[PDB]
Amino acid sequence: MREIVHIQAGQCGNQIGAKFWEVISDEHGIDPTGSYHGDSDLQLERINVYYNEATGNKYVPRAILVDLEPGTMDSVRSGPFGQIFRPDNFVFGQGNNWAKGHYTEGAELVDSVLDVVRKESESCDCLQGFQLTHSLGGGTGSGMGTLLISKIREEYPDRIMNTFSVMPSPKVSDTVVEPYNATLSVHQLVENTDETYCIDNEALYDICFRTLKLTTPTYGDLNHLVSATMSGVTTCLRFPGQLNADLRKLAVNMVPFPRLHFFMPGFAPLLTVPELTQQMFDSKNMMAACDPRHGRYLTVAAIFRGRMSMKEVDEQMLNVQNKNSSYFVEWIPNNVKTAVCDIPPRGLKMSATFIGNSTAIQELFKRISEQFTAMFRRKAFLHWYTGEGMDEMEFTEAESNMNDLVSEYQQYQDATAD
Amino acid sequence: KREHEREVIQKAIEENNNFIKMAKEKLAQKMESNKENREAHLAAMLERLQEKDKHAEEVRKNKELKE
Amino acid sequence: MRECISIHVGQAGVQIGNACWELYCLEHGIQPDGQMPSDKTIGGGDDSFNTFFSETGAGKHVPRAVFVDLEPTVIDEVRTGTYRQLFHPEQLITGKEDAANNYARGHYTIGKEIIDLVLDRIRKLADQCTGLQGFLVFHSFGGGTGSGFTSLLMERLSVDYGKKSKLEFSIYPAPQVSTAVVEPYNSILTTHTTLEHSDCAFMVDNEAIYDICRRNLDIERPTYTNLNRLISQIVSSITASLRFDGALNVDLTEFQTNLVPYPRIHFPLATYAPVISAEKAYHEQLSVAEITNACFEPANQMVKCDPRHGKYMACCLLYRGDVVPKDVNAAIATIKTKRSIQFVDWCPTGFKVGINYQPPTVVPGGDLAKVQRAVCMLSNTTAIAEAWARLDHKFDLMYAKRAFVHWYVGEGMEEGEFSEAREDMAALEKDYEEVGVDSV
Ligand SMILES: Nc1nc2c(ncn2[C@@H]2O[C@H](COP(=O)(O)OP(=O)(O)OP(=O)(O)O)[C@@H](O)[C@H]2O)c(=O)[nH]1
Ligand SMILES: Nc1nc2c(ncn2[C@@H]2O[C@H](COP(=O)(O)OP(=O)(O)O)[C@@H](O)[C@H]2O)c(=O)[nH]1
Ligand SMILES: COc1ccc(N(C)c2nc(Cl)nc3ccsc23)cc1
Ligand SMILES: [Ca+2]
Ligand SMILES: [Mg+2]
Repeated sequence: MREIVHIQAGQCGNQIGAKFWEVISDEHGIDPTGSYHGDSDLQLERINVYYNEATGNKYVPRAILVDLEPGTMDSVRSGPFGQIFRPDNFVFGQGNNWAKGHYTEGAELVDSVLDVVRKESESCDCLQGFQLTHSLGGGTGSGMGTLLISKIREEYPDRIMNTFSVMPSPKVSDTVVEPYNATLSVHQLVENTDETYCIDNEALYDICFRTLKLTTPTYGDLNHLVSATMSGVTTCLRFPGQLNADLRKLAVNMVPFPRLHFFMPGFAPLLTVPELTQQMFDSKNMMAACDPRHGRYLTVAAIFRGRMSMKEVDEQMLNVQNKNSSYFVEWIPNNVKTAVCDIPPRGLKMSATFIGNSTAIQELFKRISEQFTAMFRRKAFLHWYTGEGMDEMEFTEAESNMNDLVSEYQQYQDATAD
Repeated sequence: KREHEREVIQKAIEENNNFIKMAKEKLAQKMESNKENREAHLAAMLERLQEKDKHAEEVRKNKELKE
Repeated sequence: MRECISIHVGQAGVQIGNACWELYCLEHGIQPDGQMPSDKTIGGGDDSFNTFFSETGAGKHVPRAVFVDLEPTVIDEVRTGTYRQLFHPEQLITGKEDAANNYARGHYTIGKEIIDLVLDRIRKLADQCTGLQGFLVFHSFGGGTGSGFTSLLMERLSVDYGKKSKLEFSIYPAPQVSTAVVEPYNSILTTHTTLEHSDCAFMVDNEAIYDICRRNLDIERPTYTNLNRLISQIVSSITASLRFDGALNVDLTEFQTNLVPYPRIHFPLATYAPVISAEKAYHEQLSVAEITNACFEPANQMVKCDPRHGKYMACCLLYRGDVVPKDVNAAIATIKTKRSIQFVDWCPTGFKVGINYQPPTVVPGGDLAKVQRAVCMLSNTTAIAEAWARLDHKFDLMYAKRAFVHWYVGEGMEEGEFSEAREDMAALEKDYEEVGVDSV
C-alpha cells in the first residue's frame, strides 16, 4: 500500500473535496456507510491508496476536514456520503483575510490539525504524501491551507505535497481582495508544493457559459467539472494498469524544474477516439483559462478511460504530436505519455483527461498579477493585512516571486535544442 | 622459468585484489558523499521552513504592538 | 556443477524472469510444484539442468534465482501466481518504496536499505553451489530500480565475488511502452556504472521486440506479456547450451571468448528466427537455410541498428532442434556469397556454430508457432553503437537544459556524475568507431 492523505480546507476546499470522494467512492463501489457493494475488484486492488480499511469491511477515506468557520463542516456531514468520513477528522474554528488564515486565526488552529494529520500518517504502511483541495481566493483554504503545507512539509520533508488549487475569477466572485489572497498563496505554492493542479474558476465559468450555455452558472455547476477532472487525473493512482503511478512518479516525470509545477488539466468530452484527442488538446476543454497554442508543452500526461482500441489511441496521440509538433518542447524527447483504464467516469462510455505542464500557464498568473498591482500600486486595502503585522515588503516579495515564475515559464518557452 | 611462473600468478592475484579494493573504496566514498549531499539538501529545506516560523512569530508580535 | 545464479531486478527484470523460468520448466518437464518425474536423482545430481535448478530431498527443483524489487507489487504476483510453489519465499525480496523512476533512489536512497539483505540471499544460493560459474542479471535500463539498484548490486558483486562472471540481459527503452521521461538519464547512468562490472550484456530493444510482435505475430498493440514470451525464447536460446547436454553443444562461455575482443566491447547483437504465427507455420516448414537467412534480416534483430553499414568482429549461430552441421554449413556458404557481411581486418571471418537437439518449446496459449528448428545468432557488430548514439542524443537534449536533474541532485547526486557518465558513453561510442578502422 502507498497511501495518500487527503486534506480539504476552507469554503471551496471542502466543497470540491466532498464531490471528489463522492465520485471516486462511486467509481470504486463504496456507499455513504463505507461498505463495499462493488461489481469488479479492480476497484479494490489499489483501494488502500485513498481509503482506510475498517473493521466490518468499512472503508474510511483518509481525509481530514478543516475550516475556520464551523458552518461548511455541517453541510459536509449532512451532504451525500457525509457518514463515510471519520468524525475525529473534522477540525473547525469560529474571514476572507489571508493573514488571518495564515498568521493569526489559522495559526491558532493549525497545531490541532497537524495532530490529526499525524494520526492518519502513523497508520500508513508507506505514505506517498498529501493532496490538498482549496481555493486561493478566500481566507481559510488559501491562507490556512498554505500554512498547513509549510507545517506538514516541515514534518514530512521527504513526502510529496500535491494540491488542487482553485484560482479566483471576477466572473465567479466579486470579493475585491481575491487577487491579494491568490498572489500570497501562489507565493507559498511555488516554494512548498511538488505539484499543483490549477483549477481556474474563470475557465470553469467560461466552460459553463459558452460550452455548457448556462447564463448564470452556480458553484454547483463549476464543481461538476472539477469532480470529473479530479477523477481523471487520479485514475492511474487508483487503478491497476500498465503503469504503477504514484505522486512521486507523477512529479518526477511532469516537473522538469522545481518551480514549474503548475498543471493545466483538461477533460473531454465537455465520441470518436480522434475526436477525444482533438478536443482534449483544445483550449475550450482546459480547466485553466490558458490557450496552449500561446505557449509550449514541457510535459503532458494523458488518460483515456473506457473501452476502446488502444492501437487507435496510440496512433491518434502520435498523430496529434506530429501535427502540433511546434507546441511541444524539442529538448525533452517523448514528453507525452498516455495511460488507458477500462472503467470510465460516471455517465460516460469514453473520456479523456489531460494533464499539461505548459508555459501558457503564465497567462493565468499574468491575469492575477494585473488585478494585484491594480490595487497595490494604490496601496489599497493593505490595512486588512498590515493590521495583522504584515509588512509592505511581503506583498512586494510575493508579487516579485510570482513575476519570476512567469519569466521562468517564458524562458523555457523560448529555449531551443540547437 | 619457475620464478617467472609464480610472478605471473602473483601478478594475477595482485590485479584481482586491487580491482576488488578499488571497487570497495569507490562505492564507500560514493555512498558517503551521497549521504552528506542529501542531508545538506534536507537541512537547507528545514532551515528555510524554520525561518518561516521565525517570520510568523514576528508578524504576530507586530500585531500586538499595534494594540 | 558449473551453477548459474539468475538475478531479476525491478519490474522488467522480474516479469521477464517469470516468462523465462516458466519456459525453462516446460523445457525440462518441471511441474509448477517443482516435481520432475524424469529426474531419478532425488535431492541432487550433476545433470545439465542442475546449472539452473537445485533439488530438495522432497524432489523439488528450485530455480537458482533471486527476484528483487524495491516495491512489492510485481513480486507479489509471483508469490501468489501459478509458480509460487517453485520459489522459496526468501528468494523473492521486496521493499516498500520503489525508486520512483529515479536512478539515485535505486542506487542510493532506497536501494542502500536493502542491498545487504539481497547479498545475504545471493550468498545463500552461492553456498549451495559446488562450482559457481557466475550470475545472469536481468533488468531494465529505464526503471529506477533496474538502473540504480542493478548497478549498486553489480558493484557489490564484484567486491564479494571477485571477477566471477557477470552477464546482463538489459531492456533498452522504447517510446511505445516506456513509463518515464527520464529513462535516457537512468540508462546512461547505469551503463556507465556497470561497464567495468559486466563481462557480457545482451541488450533487448523494446521497440525491436514490439515491432516483431506486430509484424510477425499480428499483435495489434503488444503488451509486456507478448514482449516477454518472445524475449524468454531468446534468453532460452542463449542459455540452452548451459542447461542441456549435447555432442554438438557449445558452451556459452566458449562463444564469449569470440564475442568479446576488448573488455568494453561486450554487447552482442542477438537475432532470432523463426518468429511465426501458428496460422502461418501451418503447412509451412522453415528449413535450416531459411532460418539462417532470416538472421541477416535486420527486422529480426533484438536491437534496431543496421549491421550492413557496420563491421563484424564475431558471428555465432546457436541452433536448437532438428539441425545437422551439413545443412548449417551449406546455408552459411550461400549466405556469404549473397550478403553484406564485412569483418574488421583483424579478426577471422568464420562462423562459430552450436547445435542443441532439444527443439524449442512454446508456452500454452502463446502467440508463437511451435517449430522444428530455431536459431539465435549472436554477432559483435560495430552497428550496435547506433543504439548508444540514439540514447546519448536523447540524454543530451535534456541535459543541456538540466531538465529534471533536480530530482537526482535532491537525492544526493552531483552534476559531475552525469557528465562523467556521459563522457564514458562518448568514449564508448568512440571505442566502437576505432575497432572498425583498418589496421596500418
Ligand atoms: N520487455 C519488457 N520490458 C519491460 C517490462 N516491464 C517494464 N519494462 C521496461 O522497463 C522500463 C522501466 O523500467 P521498470 O523495470 O519498469 O522500472 P523498475 O525496474 O520497476 O524501477 P522503478 O522505476 O523504481 O519502478 C520501461 O521503459 C519498460 O519498457 C516487461 O515486462 N517486459
Ligand atoms: N470555482 C470555485 N471557486 C470558489 C468556490 N468557492 C469559493 N470559490 C472562490 O474562492 C474565493 C473565496 O474563497 P472562500 O471559498 O471564501 O475561502 P473560505 O471561505 O476560507 O473557505 C472566491 O474568489 C471564489 O471565487 C467553488 O465552489 N468553486
Ligand atoms: C511525461 O512522461 C510521463 C508523464 C507522467 C508519468 N506518470 C508517472 C503518470 N502518472 C499518473 Cl498519476 N498518471 C499518468 C497518466 C499518463 S502518464 C502518468 C510518466 C511519464
Ligand atoms: Ca537431477
Ligand atoms: Mg517499479
